[PDB]
Amino acid sequence: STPAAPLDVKCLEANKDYIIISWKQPAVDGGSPILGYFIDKCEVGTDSWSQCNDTPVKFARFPVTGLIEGRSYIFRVRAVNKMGIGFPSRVSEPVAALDPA
Repeated sequence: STPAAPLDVKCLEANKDYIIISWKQPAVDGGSPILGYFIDKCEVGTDSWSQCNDTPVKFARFPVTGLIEGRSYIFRVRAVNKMGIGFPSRVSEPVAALDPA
């Protein structure tokens, strides 16, 4: 009854101050509408996950902030419906918090 995991977590843009991520809605919503999404981050050296947003976001392209310039991060997304929070997506590829070019 909680939703399935979001799919295909990806990075659209990175710089040292924010990283934009997207994903795709889960194919299964648990029989209730997806109310939104939690995006978690984990520094590549670690196993410690932090929640990037306090309240779910409806949309599928989140700017992650609270980054340390030069550290690299992997991300996951959890979907929420009225029943609660589903299991996290597969983790993303690593992204460095560096300005491009």
